[PDB]
Amino acid sequence: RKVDYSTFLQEVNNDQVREARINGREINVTKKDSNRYTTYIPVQDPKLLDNLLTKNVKVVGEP
Amino acid sequence: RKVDYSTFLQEVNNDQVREARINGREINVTKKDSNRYTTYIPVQDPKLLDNLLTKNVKVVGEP
Amino acid sequence: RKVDYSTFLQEVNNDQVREARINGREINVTKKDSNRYTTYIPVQDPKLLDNLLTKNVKVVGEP
Amino acid sequence: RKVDYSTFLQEVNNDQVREARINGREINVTKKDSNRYTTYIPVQDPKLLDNLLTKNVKVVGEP
Amino acid sequence: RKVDYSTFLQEVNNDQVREARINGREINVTKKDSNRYTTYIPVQDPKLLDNLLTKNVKVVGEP
Amino acid sequence: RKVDYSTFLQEVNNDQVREARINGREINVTKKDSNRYTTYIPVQDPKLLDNLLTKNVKVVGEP
Amino acid sequence: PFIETVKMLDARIQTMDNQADRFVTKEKKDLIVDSYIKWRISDFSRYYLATGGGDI
Amino acid sequence: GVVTRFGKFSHLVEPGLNWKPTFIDEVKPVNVEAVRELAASGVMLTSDENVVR
Repeated sequence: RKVDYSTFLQEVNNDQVREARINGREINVTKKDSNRYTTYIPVQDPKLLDNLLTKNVKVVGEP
Repeated sequence: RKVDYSTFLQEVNNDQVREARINGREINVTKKDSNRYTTYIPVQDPKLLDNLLTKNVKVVGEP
Repeated sequence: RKVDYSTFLQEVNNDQVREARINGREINVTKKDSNRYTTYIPVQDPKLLDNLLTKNVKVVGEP
Repeated sequence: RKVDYSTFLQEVNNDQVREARINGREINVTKKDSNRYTTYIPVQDPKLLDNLLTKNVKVVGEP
Repeated sequence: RKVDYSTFLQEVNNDQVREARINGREINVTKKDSNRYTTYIPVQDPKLLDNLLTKNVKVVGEP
Repeated sequence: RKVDYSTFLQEVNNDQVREARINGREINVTKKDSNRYTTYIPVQDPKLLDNLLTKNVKVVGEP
Repeated sequence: PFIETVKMLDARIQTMDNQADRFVTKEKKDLIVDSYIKWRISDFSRYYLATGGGDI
Repeated sequence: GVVTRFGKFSHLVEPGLNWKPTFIDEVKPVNVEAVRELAASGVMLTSDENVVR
């Protein structure tokens, strides 16, 4: 499944995501209801990481 | 159709844009009236994504 | 022709440029009196795009 | 042993880290009780070093 | 002849440079007394370009 | 002989070195007591130049 | 083939969100309400014929 | 789609893959399924010599 970046940000702002695995542009989002999907970062967004950490969202990098 | 970046901006602030897809430097812009035109980014703009999000404009990433 | 970057800055402050076409490193400037010349950026300037926008100067990207 | 980014920042803010061996994205982290693990930087972070120096932890680089 | 960056910035604040030809990593500089030298950015500094623009110092890029 | 980046920061905070030869990531440092060593930057640090400039520490680049 | 096409109508209960609606009470105190509706297609033939085409 | 053979309005074309004589007839696509929205705002004069946005 693919979910749009703005929709993903609206979801995280509403406390719906639990963990996010970031692989470069690609992001594997897992919602709190055990639903997984994938999104892509359009352009370099400095506010993204701050928004993720602020909303108590697990963030995981990859090799 | 090719449309420059500035008028795309004051269309965004005048909320005539509905969905913008950014594969690379280019943006596939869709208007509220379902008319689509391509735009090219002159140089990376940190405020671009913030302006797009605040105006409640749908943003789509690309693989 | 070629024009200094500071010359372009003070030129756009006084509002007599009309069209600014950005091709990566190079800039092709169009004057209000149909005068065309070329400018180069010293180093990445975030304020450049904002300054060009606030003075109602057309900005055009290239593929 | 791999540890996520968010919990690593939580430990840094809670002061259970002594020195950080940063090698590119990888961060080899040693706790104040000499516990060793590895964390990954998902996306470029502009503030991690600010908190790291605020909490007075020995940060090192790698050739 | 190569001139130190700290001395360069202090001399710019002294308003004694007239032209600065910036070549990416490199800078070719002319003093007000027709003295030519060459200097180097240690790491990217937008405040450099800000200081040269506010001091009315000529800035030159090249293809 | 290699020195921690953090230790470099509290050392220069104490006004104890004079020269900083910046070669990309690595830096050649001489103290006020004519002691020379090398330090490595973990990641890009914008505050580095501001801190070095504020405390009258001379910086020199390399070709 | 190549002459006949098909339209899809889902029979599941479908939700619909109304957000930031403005309503004025009996005592002329305006207050914001956001609610939601859930509807199901009782009969598909009537739903297709009465509504414009077959679009939701 | 609206297909016209040398500008004579040949017919109406359903979505999918289709065939046409190249360099003879042209097809113009039009968005029909999508719903279009328009925003109209203004400072407007009322009956009692009043202006409202």
